[PDB]
Amino acid sequence: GSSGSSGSSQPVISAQEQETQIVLYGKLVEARQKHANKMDVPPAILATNKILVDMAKMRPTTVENVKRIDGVSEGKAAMLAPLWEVIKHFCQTNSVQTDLFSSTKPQSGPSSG
Repeated sequence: GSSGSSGSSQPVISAQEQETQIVLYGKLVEARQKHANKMDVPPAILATNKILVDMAKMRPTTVENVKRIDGVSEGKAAMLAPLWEVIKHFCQTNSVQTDLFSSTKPQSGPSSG
């Protein structure tokens, strides 16, 4: 047979950001749903809590950062646009910090099409 074990536990999040994540998370969940039916996929199939949670933490505004999220598979993120799309506005209207990733990209001002 085998014997499992338990892992560590992180301390609660400071209301400072915690709150923002709480209010945001709720917004995402709502979107995922209305979007789940559209694609004709179970509210869980579209995006699992694991994904939503991360998105609510990193608060990715660009699909690029979303892809980095855990659980999301390359490309899939795209379809999950309506999700992050809400984060960009939620923070844009509340001047809330976002894209709190480690490996970010500069702004050289691209030009295509």
